[PDB]
Amino acid sequence: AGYDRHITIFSPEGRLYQVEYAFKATNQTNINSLAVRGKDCTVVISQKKVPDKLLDPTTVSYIFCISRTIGMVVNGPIPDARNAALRAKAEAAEFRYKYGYDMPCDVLAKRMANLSQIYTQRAYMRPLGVILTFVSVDEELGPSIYKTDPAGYYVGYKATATGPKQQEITTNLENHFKKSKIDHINEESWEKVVEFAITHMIDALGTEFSKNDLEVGVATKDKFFTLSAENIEERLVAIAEQ
Amino acid sequence: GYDLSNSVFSPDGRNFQVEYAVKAVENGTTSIGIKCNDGVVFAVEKLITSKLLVPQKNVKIQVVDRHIGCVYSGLIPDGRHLVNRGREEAASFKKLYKTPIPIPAFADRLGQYVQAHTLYNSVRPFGVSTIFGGVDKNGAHLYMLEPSGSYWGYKGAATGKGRQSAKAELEKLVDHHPEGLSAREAVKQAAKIIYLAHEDNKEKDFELEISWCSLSETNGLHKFVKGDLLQEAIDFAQKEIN
Amino acid sequence: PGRLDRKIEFPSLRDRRERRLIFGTIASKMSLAPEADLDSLIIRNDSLSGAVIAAIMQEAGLRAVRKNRYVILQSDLEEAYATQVKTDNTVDKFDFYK
Amino acid sequence: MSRDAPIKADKDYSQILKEEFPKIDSLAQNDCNSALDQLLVLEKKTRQASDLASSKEVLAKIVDLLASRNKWDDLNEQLTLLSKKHGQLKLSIQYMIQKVMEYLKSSKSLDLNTRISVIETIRVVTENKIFVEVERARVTKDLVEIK
Amino acid sequence: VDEKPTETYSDVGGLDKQIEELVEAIVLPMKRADKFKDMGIRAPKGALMYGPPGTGKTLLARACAAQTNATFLKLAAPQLVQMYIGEGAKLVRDAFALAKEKAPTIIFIDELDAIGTKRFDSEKSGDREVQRTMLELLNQLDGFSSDDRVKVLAATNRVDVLDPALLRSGRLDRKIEFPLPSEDSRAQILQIHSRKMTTDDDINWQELARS
Amino acid sequence: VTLDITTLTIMRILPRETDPLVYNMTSFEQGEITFDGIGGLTEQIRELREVIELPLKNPEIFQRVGIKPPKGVLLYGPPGTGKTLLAKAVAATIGANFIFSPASGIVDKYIGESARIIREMFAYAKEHEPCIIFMDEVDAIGGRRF
Amino acid sequence: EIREAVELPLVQADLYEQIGIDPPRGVLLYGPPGTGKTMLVKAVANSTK
Amino acid sequence: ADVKGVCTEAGMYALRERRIHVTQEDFELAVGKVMNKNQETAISVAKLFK
Amino acid sequence: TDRYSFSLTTFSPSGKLGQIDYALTAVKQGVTSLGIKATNGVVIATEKKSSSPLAMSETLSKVSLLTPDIGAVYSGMGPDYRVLVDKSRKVAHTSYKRIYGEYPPTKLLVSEVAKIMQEATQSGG
Amino acid sequence: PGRLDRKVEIPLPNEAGRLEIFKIHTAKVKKTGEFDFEAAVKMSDGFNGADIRNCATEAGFFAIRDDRDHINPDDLMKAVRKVAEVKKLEGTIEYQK
Ligand SMILES: Nc1ncnc2c1ncn2[C@@H]1O[C@H](COP(=O)(O)OP(=O)(O)OP(=O)(O)O)[C@@H](O)[C@H]1O
Ligand SMILES: Nc1ncnc2c1ncn2[C@@H]1O[C@H](COP(=O)(O)OP(=O)(O)OP(=O)(O)O)[C@@H](O)[C@H]1O
Ligand SMILES: Nc1ncnc2c1ncn2[C@@H]1O[C@H](COP(=O)(O)OP(=O)(O)OP(=O)(O)O)[C@@H](O)[C@H]1O
Ligand SMILES: [Mg+2]
Ligand SMILES: [Mg+2]
Repeated sequence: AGYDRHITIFSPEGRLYQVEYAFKATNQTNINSLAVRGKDCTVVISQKKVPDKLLDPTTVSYIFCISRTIGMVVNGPIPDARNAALRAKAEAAEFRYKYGYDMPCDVLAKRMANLSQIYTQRAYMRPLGVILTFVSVDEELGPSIYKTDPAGYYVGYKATATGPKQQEITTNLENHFKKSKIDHINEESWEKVVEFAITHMIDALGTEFSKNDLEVGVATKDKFFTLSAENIEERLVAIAEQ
Repeated sequence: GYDLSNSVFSPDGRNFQVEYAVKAVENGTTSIGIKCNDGVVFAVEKLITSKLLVPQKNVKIQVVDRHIGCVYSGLIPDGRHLVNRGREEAASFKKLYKTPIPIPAFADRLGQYVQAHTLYNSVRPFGVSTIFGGVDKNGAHLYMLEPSGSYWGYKGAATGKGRQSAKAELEKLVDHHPEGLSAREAVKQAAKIIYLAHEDNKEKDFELEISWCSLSETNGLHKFVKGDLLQEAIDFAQKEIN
Repeated sequence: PGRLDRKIEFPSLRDRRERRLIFGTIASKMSLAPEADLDSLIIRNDSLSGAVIAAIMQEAGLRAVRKNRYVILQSDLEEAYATQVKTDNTVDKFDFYK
Repeated sequence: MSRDAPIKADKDYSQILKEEFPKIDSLAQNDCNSALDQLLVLEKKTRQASDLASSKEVLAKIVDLLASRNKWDDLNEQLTLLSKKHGQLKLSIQYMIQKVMEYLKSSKSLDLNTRISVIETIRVVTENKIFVEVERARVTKDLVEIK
Repeated sequence: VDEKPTETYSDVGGLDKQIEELVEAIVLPMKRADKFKDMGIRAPKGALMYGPPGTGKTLLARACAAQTNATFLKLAAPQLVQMYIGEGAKLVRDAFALAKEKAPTIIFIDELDAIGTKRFDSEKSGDREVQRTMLELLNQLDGFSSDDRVKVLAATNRVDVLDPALLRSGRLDRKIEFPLPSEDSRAQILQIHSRKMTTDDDINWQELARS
Repeated sequence: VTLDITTLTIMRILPRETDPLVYNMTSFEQGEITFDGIGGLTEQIRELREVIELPLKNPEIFQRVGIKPPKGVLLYGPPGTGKTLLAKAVAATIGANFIFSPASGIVDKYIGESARIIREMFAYAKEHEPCIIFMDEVDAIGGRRF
Repeated sequence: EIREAVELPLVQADLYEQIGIDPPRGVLLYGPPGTGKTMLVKAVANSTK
Repeated sequence: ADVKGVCTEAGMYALRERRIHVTQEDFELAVGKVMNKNQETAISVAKLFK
Repeated sequence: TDRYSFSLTTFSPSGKLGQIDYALTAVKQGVTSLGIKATNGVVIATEKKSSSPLAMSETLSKVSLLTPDIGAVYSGMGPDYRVLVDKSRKVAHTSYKRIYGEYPPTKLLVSEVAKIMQEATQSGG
Repeated sequence: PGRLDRKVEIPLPNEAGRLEIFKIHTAKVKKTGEFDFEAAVKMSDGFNGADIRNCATEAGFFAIRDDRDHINPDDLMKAVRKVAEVKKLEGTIEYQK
């Protein structure tokens, strides 16, 4: 039939082209992120762009607070970003209620993952075109980053980046942990991990940043906070004085 | 075919349906939202089709709760469904939590409803743009909602045919007043740029409707500007364009 | 047959040792830096033609003059790859069918 | 940006602090260091055009420091810091560095003092490769002559 | 030219707005060519005339170009289609060469769907023969000068069938729509035909035009 | 070489033949403008001369790199965007030998005559070198196998 | 496959004959022309001379 | 179709060898070259062309 | 609404079912796994793969546990394996550890999971 | 490629890439004194580079109507509205590598 990729049906090549089309639509906000594991923290930095002077700059955001321990960073269209932010919130209430402790990030990776499969198995549900980066600090697994993607595939990371220019970032992170020879930076405080992160991003993307063009989210132990433009301004001066 | 619906995907990141919904909103009349220090001020250009009409007897600004103004452009009947839905959702929240709904909460809700209409074969994504705001106790906020389910904070937003004239003039107003302006002083500003937005629409004649929700004039309720205050605005603008 | 017997096929696909020679012969002619590596070109796209490896290396050699520099740096070589990339979702680093 | 409030405020400050430049200038007589601090705070700008203007104030002022025979060491550290501080626009700072070297040749100083300052200055621009270079070769050959 | 008669503006019924634009677009960059230069701008290259059939697109353009005098070239767009190439395509070539001698001149193409194909992505058809007179048109409607005084009027039944290289200004810059008649306009139209034949003196032109 | 029309002997050597068509292409450049054509898209003007103007002046900087001297440009985009103006400006500014060929004035009725021009127009390009060959608004022989 | 096809009847045709294999004919090379078909013909031609 | 290309492959293998005779070992390899060819157009249903 | 309840797997005119013919090709576009059955034991072994080398591999499992006597291993799709492992376990508890209060035999577990595949062959959606 | 090694795209004129176009074209014409472009052109998008030089020509028509010899910002702000309006007649949609 001429219908063969309107629905989530295999091709002669044995493939789901429909699902592939989601991954070509995870790059429309053209924002880039990089997220690195310290020793006792996790740090995730993303670009901010406003297209006009006439928006309010605060509300423009891509780093969405899910649990009070699990941050979530979104690459791809903001309509499907929100639908992804909501579902996740729903499961976080749901886990505490029935199991009597806060949701582990690890478990949020599989639930939201299995849910993604269910959208590519119904022949009437269009998958979310958002790559989610989940950052956390767990006590049972330590600092972790889990990346889910529109297929429902996922794996763990030692560091990871996402975005259309994200190849460039992959060079910086690969070279960096090649020299350290370990999966995590030996640094005992979140401050200097924000300082490191911004440095590889300046190298990779080739442009230096400002306070109003950054957006930073930090997972510490037992709380998840986002830093404001003022706290980000402090960090930038201290890269220069290293 | 892959250019016909919403559940389809195409390898350009386009989902042609939804983009076509903006083209509906582009047939609408100009609607602006002026974000002031004390609240929000909406005005809508209302076309007078014929001299057979009964004047000032159609409201294109409909209230949701008692504190969230809502004005929409695109398909007029289609918009009336979206507002009815946000009056249900406001009423559900008012019961369950015994307070008038916050505006970032009202945002979540509506946002979800239109997003929904891009994930099923049997539905069409609504082709309307809304502009909604008011005063809640975390302060005044304003949101514009795209038919794609995209939205942002805004110190001034617009949509409609004469979104071309209106936008340039809103830049002018944040560079006039970059420390903001009063909600009283802004009645005269909404008159001025609705009148200028009828030089892309001068094949007819029109009636100006202005409404406000500001803390300092209306005690945080969504009211209409009426009587002698309303004609001072009409005169002001009328003399500048002559 | 009897006019044309043989049909010598040319595949774009090749294999992982043959992209390595073809990158490697176009690097024998030109200058490189010690920064630069040919072995970061394998993990990317796995279906190239020979003309578009003569093409990337040439385009890198223009980018090289805009820094002003006569040694090809790895900053230049990755940016050249990124233009006229002809990206695939059948190749390595772009899969989920594993 | 999202606000135009930085733009009005920044530009405006530039003109005013020309009128308060004589009050700073007398004050440098009683204590230079304190005056330095004032002009240093000024050149923290979030708006582009105003950087060009505020750097001119510092150029008149540092003439006194440069001429002195202990205080020019202190001057060489501050040039370093300026480039580092934010970047602060890449036109501004690259005009100052030159205007300083130009001033050095006209001040007149020890063969020793001349050499040592120059090494400190060629060093900052080693970690740059923008407008810097043009000047960098010119002061490098000025230094060749010395040795 | 043969010298086609003028029908002036008095065998037109309504269509005031269309005349005003037509004179503005084509006739006055010719006559006030001094003032176009004094102003510092360039003339617009031509004017598209478009809108539903029945509005006297072709009639207007003949009447007005003859009234004001400018060398009126008569070309119907289907004539550019030929099963010859290098001879059919050569009417286009010789149509600029002629026109630059007899300059200032107005090149009236009646219909512009026959060579004004939206297609340029053709699959398996003889539409790559048709488009070579579309392409050759867009070349000489570029300046390599000696075309600053050569214009284009074009009439067409529909404007949704034009090529994206005729959306652009430099080709037909001014874009005039012919509207369905208006109350005043209908009454006029009726009186212009009925002038020719004999009527009785109990006629009311408003009655017929309401109805 | 010339021949006689009744003896049929070479009397003397003649310079090469040169088609009558291609002298129009060398004598329309009009629509001229400086280095700068349309502004704010200067970054794309500077990229163009990387391929074209830079190997024209010094092939010896492409020798240091050991790459093939750059050549070959495809310009493509939305219409009206000074692709065609830029082409008149890199002919004007450098002042290197130009044609030219419209997409559809090299097309002829006679076959093996439309091969003839374009073969012989590359020939011209090797005597009058450096040369820039601007194909303008090619969609005519752009066509597929069909 | 090219050193069998082109190079072996030039160096000596008779190698075929005496084993009692009759020689292959013509070579068609097909593929996108970006694949270095053309490039291979020039490579073995410089080599066989 | 298969057996004519087994016979040809044994004499290209003896061609490489540079000996006149065809040996029994050429036919271990030859049988293996066509049977391998036959399977490489049917695992994704690929033609005899690009 | 919805009206996807019509089968999306149908017989083909030439016979055989197209959609299951497509799915099997896909298994040979995947990773490689094998199992050898010994007299006194069974082994399964497979390759671990990820997008980038900087990804972990200890947080990923392609040998998964159904019961304390029964593991599974796949070749094919990662996403599609993940869900069916969970369903394999869910049906092993609900229909055999509640009704016999122990774990099912291997033949009996096989058969249960074969029904789940089966309704992915039958019906719409 | 290698026959065609560089593939330069020139996109449509950008937000303040139109403003850079406006400044060369306001030199050509006679004007009152205009450098108050900037707001209006960014939010009257839809222009290619050639249509910038059509906002000049159509503003010299709004100028002819008034009987003026100079491009005014009163002429210019009616011109942007009109030029935009005539191109929304038909669309264009194009996508690239
Ligand atoms: N304004 C008018 N005054 C009088 N009669 C009119 C007027 N306009 C049109 N008509 C009548 O309508 C006829 C049709 O006009 P014309 O052929 O010019 O139109 P068009 O819109 O280009 O249509 P088509 O090209 O399909 O024939 C005229 O010959 C005339 O009889
Ligand atoms: N950037 C510009 N600034 C000023 N005028 C321009 C600009 N670009 C084009 N034009 C004007 O538009 C006219 C025609 O455009 P041109 O023929 O150069 O373009 P193009 O992008 O190749 O498209 P086409 O080939 O369809 O014409 C020019 O002669 C010139 O007056
Ligand atoms: N294996 C390779 N090693 C080096 N360079 C290569 C390789 N393959 C191809 N190229 C280069 O790519 C270009 C195209 O190859 P070639 O000259 O053989 O033409 P082709 O593909 O037959 O083209 P057409 O037949 O359409 O003209 C040449 O510059 C060639 O040197
Ligand atoms: Mg052109
Ligand atoms: Mg070839």
